Amino acid sequence: DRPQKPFDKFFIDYIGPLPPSQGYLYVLVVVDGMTGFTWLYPTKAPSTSATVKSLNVLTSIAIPKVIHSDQGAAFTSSTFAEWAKERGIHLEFSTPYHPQSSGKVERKNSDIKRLLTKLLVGRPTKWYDLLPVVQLALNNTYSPVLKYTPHQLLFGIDSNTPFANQDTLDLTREEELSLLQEIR
Amino acid sequence: DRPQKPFDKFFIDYIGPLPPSQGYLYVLVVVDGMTGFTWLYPTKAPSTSATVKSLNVLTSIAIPKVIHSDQGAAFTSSTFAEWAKERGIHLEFSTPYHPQSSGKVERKNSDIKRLLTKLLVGRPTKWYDLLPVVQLALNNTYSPVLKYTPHQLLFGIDSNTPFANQDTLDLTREEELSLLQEIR
Amino acid sequence: LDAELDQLLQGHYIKGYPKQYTYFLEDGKVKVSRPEGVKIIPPQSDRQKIVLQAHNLAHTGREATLLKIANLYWWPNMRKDVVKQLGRCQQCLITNASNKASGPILRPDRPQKPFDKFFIDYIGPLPPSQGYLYVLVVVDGMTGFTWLYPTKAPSTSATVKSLNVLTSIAIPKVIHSDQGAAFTSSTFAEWAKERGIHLEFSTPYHPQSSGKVERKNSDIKRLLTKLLVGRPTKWYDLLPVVQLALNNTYSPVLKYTPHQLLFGIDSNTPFANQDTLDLTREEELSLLQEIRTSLYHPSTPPASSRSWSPVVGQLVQERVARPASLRPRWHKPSTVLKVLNPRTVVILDHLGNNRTVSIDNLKPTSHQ
Amino acid sequence: LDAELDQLLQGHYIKGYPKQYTYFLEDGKVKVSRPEGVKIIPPQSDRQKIVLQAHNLAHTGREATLLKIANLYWWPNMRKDVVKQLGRCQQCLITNASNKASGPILRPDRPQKPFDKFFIDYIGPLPPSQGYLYVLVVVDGMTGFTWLYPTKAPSTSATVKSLNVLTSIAIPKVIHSDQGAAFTSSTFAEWAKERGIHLEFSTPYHPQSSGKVERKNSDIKRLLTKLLVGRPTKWYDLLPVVQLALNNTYSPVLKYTPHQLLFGIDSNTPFANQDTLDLTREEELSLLQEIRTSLYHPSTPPASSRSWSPVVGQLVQERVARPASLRPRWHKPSTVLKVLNPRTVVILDHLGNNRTVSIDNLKPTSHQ
DNA sequence: ATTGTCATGGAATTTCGCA
DNA sequence: TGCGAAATTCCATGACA
DNA sequence: ATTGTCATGGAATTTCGCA
DNA sequence: TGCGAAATTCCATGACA
Ligand SMILES: CCN1C[C@H](C)n2c(c(O)c3c(=O)n(Cc4ccc(F)c(Cl)c4)nc(N4CCN(C)S4(=O)=O)c32)C1=O
Ligand SMILES: CCN1C[C@H](C)n2c(c(O)c3c(=O)n(Cc4ccc(F)c(Cl)c4)nc(N4CCN(C)S4(=O)=O)c32)C1=O
Ligand SMILES: [Mg+2]
Ligand SMILES: [Mg+2]
Ligand SMILES: [Mg+2]
Ligand SMILES: [Mg+2]
Ligand SMILES: [Mg+2]
Ligand SMILES: [Mg+2]
Ligand SMILES: [N+]
Ligand SMILES: [N+]
Ligand SMILES: [Zn+2]
Ligand SMILES: [Zn+2]
Repeated sequence: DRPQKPFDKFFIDYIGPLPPSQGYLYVLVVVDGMTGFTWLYPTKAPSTSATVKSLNVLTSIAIPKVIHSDQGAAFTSSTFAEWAKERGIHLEFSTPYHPQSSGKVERKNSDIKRLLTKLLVGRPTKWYDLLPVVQLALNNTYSPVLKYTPHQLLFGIDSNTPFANQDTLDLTREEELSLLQEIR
Repeated sequence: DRPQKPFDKFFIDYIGPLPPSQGYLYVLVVVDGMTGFTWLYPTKAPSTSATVKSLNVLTSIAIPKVIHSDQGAAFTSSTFAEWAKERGIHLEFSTPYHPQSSGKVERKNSDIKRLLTKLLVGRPTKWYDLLPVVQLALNNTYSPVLKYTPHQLLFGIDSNTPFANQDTLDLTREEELSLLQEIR
Repeated sequence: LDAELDQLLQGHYIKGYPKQYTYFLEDGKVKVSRPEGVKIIPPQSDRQKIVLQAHNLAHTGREATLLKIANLYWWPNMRKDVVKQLGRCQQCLITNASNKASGPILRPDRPQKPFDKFFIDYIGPLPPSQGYLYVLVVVDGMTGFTWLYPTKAPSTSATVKSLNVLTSIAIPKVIHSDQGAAFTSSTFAEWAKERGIHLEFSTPYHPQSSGKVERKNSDIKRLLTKLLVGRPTKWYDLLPVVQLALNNTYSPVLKYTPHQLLFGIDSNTPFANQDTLDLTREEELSLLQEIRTSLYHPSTPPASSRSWSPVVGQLVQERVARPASLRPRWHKPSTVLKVLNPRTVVILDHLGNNRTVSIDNLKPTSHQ
Repeated sequence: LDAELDQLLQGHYIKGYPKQYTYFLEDGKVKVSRPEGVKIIPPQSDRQKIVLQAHNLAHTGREATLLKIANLYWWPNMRKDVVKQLGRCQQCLITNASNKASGPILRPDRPQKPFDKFFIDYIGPLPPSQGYLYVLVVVDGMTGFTWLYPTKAPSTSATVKSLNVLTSIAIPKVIHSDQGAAFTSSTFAEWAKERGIHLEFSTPYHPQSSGKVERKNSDIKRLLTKLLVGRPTKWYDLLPVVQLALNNTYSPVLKYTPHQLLFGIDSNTPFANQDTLDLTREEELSLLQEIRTSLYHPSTPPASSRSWSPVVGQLVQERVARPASLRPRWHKPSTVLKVLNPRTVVILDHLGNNRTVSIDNLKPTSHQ
């Protein structure tokens, strides 16, 4: 069996609904399996249409051999299947109610959700603009398991934005009590 | 004393009034002394102004050392004198009532008047258009005294329009009796 | 196809498939073990479709297309199949640039006499002056002597009015011009025939052919520019001055002014040459005839190392004259009917019309 | 003046006036008998005015001006006086063309890493597609990897929206661009400073300096053209396809695609290279670092025989960028302050501003 | 204060298959 | 150790407004 | 059925003045 | 029959949309 590589498998999923930001409500999350590299796309809905429009952008840069998702409607539609077939992408689904990735991807998705929650509180509506910096953070975050960031593993170089200040990622007593009075 | 040359002396004079042609009434006649070459210019009047406008065209091609004319008003005005001075042209006048050129120029001026009279009768109003061909005729007319046409003497070559049919230049019994019933 | 490939698997020899490599089956496909790695040998009946797929990714040429195919496949003489497809890609043939230079220019003989040949052209539009916008420039081929006429438009009728004034002095045998509307109209042809003047036209969109007059345009504009520095561009009243100034300017290579070549003696202009003051006009015209025949003539320059020269029956492509945005720069291929000279050809254009065309507006169609 | 010329008449010797010729008086003017004939020797106090008159007839250069003067006059070292005047004719200096070529181009080192340097530029206007008219083209210097963004205008705000999408992947150290309005605005400077990106600008009107991106523009248009043959120019929906197609096309000289230089492994595109299937990613990234440093680098070409190279304190002239009709093609002379490299200089322009300028937009001022 | 580039297809050169 | 032909490399040409 | 040209100013070469 | 400098010739460069 051959070693794992970038573009071997992309793991996709939606996050939301969120508070509106420039009329966007969801984030399509894409994480490369081997490198842990993350791409994010704002959408207006978790539809096959929004998925296709978003992945069209990403796949104009690199095409995965396999896309893996849970059995979300958007990902199981025959339109999305056509789209993948046109591009020679094999689609992969986790069994219903039993989502599975790998340790790396699970951990990365955890960070993504946590990092979003942390920056939305205090400005729940400014998140659209923050997506670029969220991604740079995620991709320049050091991997405990491998000695390298996703950036390093994707490009074979150091980044020009080292995030040498690994953040708390937790909520301060300020952010906790004012997040409980945000949706209240 | 040095031999005679083209541009040594231009002999100028007006002819008219004539029947109107495209609103023109006069012809300014210019004949180079040495070659017998003739340039013709239609004018609206025998004025210093019309002379200057016309000679400006000719002198943008070649400038004479001397202009010779009779004592016509147009040629004796101080404006015309200024014009000649600007251009380093010496002006020359024949005494009043005693016009003098040379044999060659006298003969050429004779032809010009006769050739005009011949072509105006029958179409006294179409002469403006005929000026180009009148000149080619005059300039490609063989000189009894020298073995050469003015064209040959000015350019040192044969012309592409030889006028090998030396014309009668006289009036037919048709042209005589219908010229006497033209101004009648 | 499967015929050839079967014989190969059972160890037999086929021409083009080197015997020293081991050919095998795997995943239902004939493979071979090459220094670069293991490649699939597709059946001959597959190869065309493969080359096309490789080529069509970005409409790549020989090597870039080959490098794609070589990633997965091997077969004998792959580039021949690559080149075969390139020669059949209409889109590549009409869009790609040429990479071969034209043969070295001709230096046509200077016309022998004044008035043998006139070269004419329009300059403009210029900024309006007195309501004029263009200049008709007429240049005698032998002398370089020049006439200038301001016009409101580059039209036949204005060309005709001006030439009627000019031809008052003398009628030329030939008038040479590019194919502008003013000179190609039948009204202009009639005007010319009426006077025994033969019209001779440049190959289209090749102002080098009207080089004589084109070069004088430059001097005309250059002098106009100098004279207008710091003033508004009132050029109308300057045309006469420029005409006179240029006709009386020396060409350092010739050592004569165009006026001198035309008349054999300076008129009353500043710094008039006095060298023939003691000759008779006859003696003067004799020296003039001599000067006219001994004038320096340039010769054809060395060819570039990658020039091409036209051959009867060769496929060639005419340059598109005023191509639109995102549209091909070349017409579909055509055939050289006649080779008029090494820089001029007649082509049959697929419509098919006869067209006389400059080599500079051609490329040889690639890959035959 | 009359001083010098008096001594000469009475047979005495003066430096510069060869003694072997007989100098005499006639018509109130000092004359001399030269092989070419008899010329007038004007007094020194006259000579300047004479040269000027000769020159001004048609603003002629050295030999054509001299030939006029030589018609009537002789004096020692006439050309020195001719050249003196040419160097002082503002109109000639700012209107004439240069006749010296620039020194041979630099081939700057390829940036060492992806994301070290971005080259950016606009293409357009194109025919409207989906209401878009321009394309922002961003090219990574090391890899040649390219990003395409359709815009309605070549504006800062559209540049900023696009770069925010791009820089999501990675932030470059330097962005290089020409001096178009989109990139020189302070809004764009602020956007860049905010991200630690250094802006580096081409010398003005010298797209060779943005060569990397300019060259990719060509390929972009070339591929768009091929794809649109026989169809209406609906290019908007094609940008993604073109981007992908070009980023995965081999450069025959390099033997790599820009994607390969960027990631060290093909993604799931047609004819993906399989050569590193058995390496670990680590081994792969190690081979990639090696490939990146051993890439072919071109060198500076041989100088032309008549090139010129800038020297501190030399008088030079900047090319006028968008000269009007009948207006000079060159600015008034200026002074080389610093020679940044053999192809780039800083000049002081008579206003006087400091301007960093390409040698290609300069000529050395003639006659000193 | 900055700086040309690189796809292209015939030709030239090198390598390959075989002996 | 050398041949004929295929493969690869070389590199002028031209276009990025 | 047609086809580059020629001013320009440093550099290269030739000629000139004198011996 | 030869020197130093002036004169002349050579010729790449660039622009005629
Ligand atoms: C409509 C008839 N016409 C055709 C074209 C427009 N033309 C033209 C005319 O007088 C032209 C010029 O003077 N120059 C200037 C020029 C350029 C290079 C060169 F080497 C030389 Cl001796 C001159 N260019 C022209 N051209 C624009 C580009 N090409 C399309 S083009 O044909 O080469 C041109 C016409 O009258
Ligand atoms: C307004 C800021 N600008 C300045 C000019 C308009 N420019 C430009 C830009 O992108 C450009 C180009 O791509 N090309 C094409 C090109 C031509 C030759 C060449 F070698 C390469 Cl590499 C490219 N030409 C441009 N130029 C027109 C003529 N010159 C005035 S120019 O500057 O050379 C140009 C800008 O954005
Ligand atoms: Mg889900
Ligand atoms: Mg009278
Ligand atoms: Mg024209
Ligand atoms: Mg023209
Ligand atoms: Mg630009
Ligand atoms: Mg550009
Ligand atoms: N010829
Ligand atoms: N460099
Ligand atoms: Zn193609
Ligand atoms: Zn001047």
